[PDB]
Amino acid sequence: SELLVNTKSGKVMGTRVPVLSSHISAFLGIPFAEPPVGNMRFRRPEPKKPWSGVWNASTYPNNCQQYVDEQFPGFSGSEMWNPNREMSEDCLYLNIWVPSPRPKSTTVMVWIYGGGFYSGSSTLDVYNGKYLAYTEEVVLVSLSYRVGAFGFLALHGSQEAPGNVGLLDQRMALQWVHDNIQFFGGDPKTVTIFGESAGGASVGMHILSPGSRDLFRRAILQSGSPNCPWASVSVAEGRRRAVELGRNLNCNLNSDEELIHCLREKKPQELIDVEWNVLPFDSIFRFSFVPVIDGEFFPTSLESMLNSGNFKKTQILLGVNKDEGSFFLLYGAPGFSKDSESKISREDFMSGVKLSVPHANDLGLDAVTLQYTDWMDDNNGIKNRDGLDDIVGDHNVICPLMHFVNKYTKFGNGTYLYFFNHRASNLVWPEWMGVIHGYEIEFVFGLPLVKELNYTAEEEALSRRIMHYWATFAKTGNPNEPHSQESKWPLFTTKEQKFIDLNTEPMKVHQRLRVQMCVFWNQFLPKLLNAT
Amino acid sequence: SELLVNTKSGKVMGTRVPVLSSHISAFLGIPFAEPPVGNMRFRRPEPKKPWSGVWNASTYPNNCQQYVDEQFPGFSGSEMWNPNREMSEDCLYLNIWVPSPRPKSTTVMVWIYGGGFYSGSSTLDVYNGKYLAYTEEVVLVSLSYRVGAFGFLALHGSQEAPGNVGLLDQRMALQWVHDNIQFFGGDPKTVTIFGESAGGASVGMHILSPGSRDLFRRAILQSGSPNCPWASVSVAEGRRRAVELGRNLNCNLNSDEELIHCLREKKPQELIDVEWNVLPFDSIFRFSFVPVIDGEFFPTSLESMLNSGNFKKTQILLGVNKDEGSFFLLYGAPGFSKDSESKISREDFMSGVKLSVPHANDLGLDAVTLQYTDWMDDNNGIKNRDGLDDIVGDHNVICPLMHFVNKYTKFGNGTYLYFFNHRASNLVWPEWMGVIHGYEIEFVFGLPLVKELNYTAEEEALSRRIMHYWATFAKTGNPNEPHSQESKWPLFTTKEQKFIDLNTEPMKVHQRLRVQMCVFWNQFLPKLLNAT
Repeated sequence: SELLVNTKSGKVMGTRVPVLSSHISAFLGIPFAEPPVGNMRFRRPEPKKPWSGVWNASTYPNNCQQYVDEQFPGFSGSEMWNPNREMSEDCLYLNIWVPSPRPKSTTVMVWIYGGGFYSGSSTLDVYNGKYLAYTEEVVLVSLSYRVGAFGFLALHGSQEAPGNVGLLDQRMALQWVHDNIQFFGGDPKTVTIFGESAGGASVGMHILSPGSRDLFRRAILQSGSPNCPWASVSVAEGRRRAVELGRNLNCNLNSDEELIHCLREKKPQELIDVEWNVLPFDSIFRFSFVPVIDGEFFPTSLESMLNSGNFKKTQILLGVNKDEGSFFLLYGAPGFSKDSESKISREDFMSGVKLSVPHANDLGLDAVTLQYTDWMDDNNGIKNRDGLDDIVGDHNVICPLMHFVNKYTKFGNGTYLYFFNHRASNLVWPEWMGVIHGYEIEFVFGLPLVKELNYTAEEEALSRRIMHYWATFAKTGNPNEPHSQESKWPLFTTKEQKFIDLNTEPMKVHQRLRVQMCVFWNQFLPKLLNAT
Repeated sequence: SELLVNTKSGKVMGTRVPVLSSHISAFLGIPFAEPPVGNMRFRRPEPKKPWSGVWNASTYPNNCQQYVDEQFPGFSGSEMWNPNREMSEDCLYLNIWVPSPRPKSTTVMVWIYGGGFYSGSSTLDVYNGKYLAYTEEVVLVSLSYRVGAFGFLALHGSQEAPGNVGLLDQRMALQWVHDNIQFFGGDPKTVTIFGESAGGASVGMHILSPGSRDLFRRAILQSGSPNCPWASVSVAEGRRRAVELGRNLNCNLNSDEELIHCLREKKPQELIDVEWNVLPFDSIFRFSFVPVIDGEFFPTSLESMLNSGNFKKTQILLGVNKDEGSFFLLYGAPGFSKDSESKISREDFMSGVKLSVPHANDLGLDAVTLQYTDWMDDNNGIKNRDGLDDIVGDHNVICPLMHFVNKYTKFGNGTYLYFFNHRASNLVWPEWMGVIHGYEIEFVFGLPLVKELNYTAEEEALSRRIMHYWATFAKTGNPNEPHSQESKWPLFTTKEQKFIDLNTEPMKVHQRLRVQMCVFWNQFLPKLLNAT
């Protein structure tokens, strides 16, 4: 039977699903690790024990325990990102969409969801792999991993909460794909991992971490890189936040054992209710429990790894969205509102700058303000709004990714860069937010191909192009069709630094994506803060 | 006799001179102080002793002892600024151009020449007051003052070389105009002092210094202000340079008396030959002996005087030239040449930046470089050239003058600002130099009205407009004709900050003259250098 598969962990029973008036197979909720509950909380994941009988993989699994956004009850715009299944600590499962008839040895794509390392689910509607698996004929896999304190509590030096266990979760899911995808028709020597936001940062971390390098062939990073100021902390800051977490729940703090044990007796929602109280500064775009430079998963500091070429050399395709920051300003900066043009005063502008660059002294805050202010029109509400929007995106997503791509390209075997600047016609968020963080995802998964979702004809065409780029790159290491007649996505080189825009207009090639600012955020400011 | 005048110092005999096919009276070389020679060198000036008989004032006086530019032998471009008379320490004289028939009580204009406080003469062809006195019917006076070590050697604490004696020279010339101009037809209660470069800086210093405030009514400042980074030094740096001067001439350095005496036995050219060896840094646009904040001429620091409103309140008219820096780059920065387009490499660019901001640490040099570089075209030879040109002008002339005008306007009784951006059609300097430092002078003195000099018709028209503005402002405190139909030069206010361009095109009003950079040079950089 096409829906029955015999893996090294036991038999699995999938289900048939309709897609664009056709059908493909889907194996939902396959376990890849033992449930990380009770004594296992905060602990490294263990391989799932083989099982007899047939595993029913016809329905989505639960979502990991996480913080749930309630800033806009009912609003589809924000609820489409919330967990759509019962949350549970028993969350380590993966999903597979296989073409029909079943392939013999085709290209594999493993998706890693984003969510600031504090949220995310593989089961969201925007992550339905059926459209992509169907249209491009690839085996699509979406894994899951623990988030928040459950996957990133770090008390370096102990084995009960070593840290980075959330990344080990992803690595284990990849280990399973490596050992079993052949039974689903996938080629294990041709797996491409791709993700967005924290997922894009995760993908870059597997490229850097020695223990993950051999588990995949290529990588796609969307709006996120391993060296983002929010994606990781020192073992010291990790320890500091873990303890403060314990202090908010009145736990015995005399020893790691004392603290960990107390945290293991707590109900999931009890740790989530106080999770945001441990941040060191009043800030925007910063999260409590994230990966930590421990000397294990990451041998040394990330910057020295990037300079010494200490990372997997292969091809990578990555890019960013035009307005990466508007989302975090809406939820956390004074002056912004979902229902207004949000014109910002000088007052709120400088107030927002303090929230965006939390680790900066006054001299630094002044440097940023000078770099993003037009003194010929300093009280222009729309210029201060977009200025604040650029700052948040540049510092948190764009400038950090450009530093990675430039460091990587010096040792890699091929880089392809894009700038996504098309605002979907059906977006429910206000206009001032522009091309929002995470909204290029829907084009990657092909949602525009389904009429009932209401996209335009040009938006459907754009989705097929992107899907064909991502898929063609996954298979060959180049997003372009060998002998095509279409426009060529030029390769990004240390010298030219070419990149393309991704929208519904005739492709255009550009150079040096936001260099002026990237030099400010990657060369000048760091130096300023270190001297002063 | 129209050419005979009886002043409080004695009788004076002038000469008749032709101008634009007419005639006016000229009294050249009238003494206003005793010759500052021998024991008087470096000493404060003394009033000239009255004389019997008639003083022959029909020929120009000598020029003060000074450094002479020989970088381009024969080249009119640079020699038109060199002394055109025998140099001598006996140099304190003034020149007066009086309309014919002699006025009864008309507006007076006293010109103070520029030259970095190390050069200058009242007798240059470009400073011939006859055209202006004739065309606008005003009494025109040009004074002289000691420059270089002769007028600025400063050994605070002693009375033999107190410092600022060069400024006291100007003040004395003004004292004479105040006590005697009435006998030449001038109104002593309506004297306007105006100058360019160091002369513009001098004018601003008389506005600040308590002892000079009552000697004039209004002031015009061209391309120079009292707070320019090159116009003054601390008593300590003054003392340091005076001593180093003595060390270059092998003088006994055990005491001020020892040093001063040794410097007084030296021939003029001996001090001039080593004058440039005392600068503290390898630099561009910096001079050895300049005014010093001594607590006498200047009560306190200049910045505190400007903030407390401690200065003469009146009307002022001032502005700058488009390309104030090209002249100092030509003579002192690697890469620039009089006979080439001078395209600058990245190498020379950063090299020039080090020479332009001599007192800056590496962090500061990097701030400037980032502020003036276009990272999308960083190896563009023409962009690095103009970038270096803007830096020198902004830091040395434009940003400092904007700080003054903004501080002054808060307490003054009327400010008028201009931006001169017309390059004369007969300039002998290369094109890359643009609207050069000091070339607005020729329009102020009316040289374009004389056919044989070869200006265009629009350039002659521009000269009459400027002459009428300067003269109409000198008489009324407003450059505009009461009920004219022409375009109005709007008043500069703290709020709007309006200013006009000065060229051969239909007047246009603008706002916030180079604010972006002025905020960098007046607010950010100072702060950066002080924190680091």
